[PDB]
Amino acid sequence: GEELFTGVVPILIELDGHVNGHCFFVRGEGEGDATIGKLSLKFIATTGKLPVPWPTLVTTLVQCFSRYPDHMKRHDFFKSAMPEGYVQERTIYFKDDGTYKTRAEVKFEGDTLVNRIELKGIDFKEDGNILGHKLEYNFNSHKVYITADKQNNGIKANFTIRHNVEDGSVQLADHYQQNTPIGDDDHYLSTQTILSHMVLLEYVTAAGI
Ligand SMILES: [Cu+2]
Repeated sequence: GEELFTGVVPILIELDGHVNGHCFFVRGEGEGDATIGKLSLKFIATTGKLPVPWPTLVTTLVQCFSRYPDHMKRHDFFKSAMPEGYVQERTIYFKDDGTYKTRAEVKFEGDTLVNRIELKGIDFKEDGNILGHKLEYNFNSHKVYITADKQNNGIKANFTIRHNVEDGSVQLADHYQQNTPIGDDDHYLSTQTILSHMVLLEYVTAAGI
């Protein structure tokens, strides 16, 4: 489980998406430190111009790289599922706006960690905040309230994300998440993200006990 996360671990992220007739593929490459809670990644859209702003995809684009304190070692589901891996299912509602439905798989493939993702965008208003590209190239710090799930031997997590509209307004994005381990208590993750193709740096830790 945590045997594999001690030290630097390379990452490969793939994502296929369909949003209002526009399809796109995004590849991500980099590394991650779970002992520190770091994530340095460089995402590239292989279909040219993305029909959707990058910051909306950040949320869906690997929660086993989040830092764990030594008193929450026994609450890190993500690392325990490894190397067998878990499925990352999520639906995302943009208030007064369109919805994502996603499914993804996180596994170890060799010495590198691999995350392939499926994405489907529905009911998005054109010239909106999403299809109009009216969201700023930034991402704030959020709480990710994780809850245990004995019905599916896995994890659920609810949270909503404030995207910053260029008018000074705020676009909300509700997240319902489910995670199920392939094979065989209420805490939360505080995150922090900087947008700098697309480059990212993140620091995420576990708190609430
Ligand atoms: Cu499709």
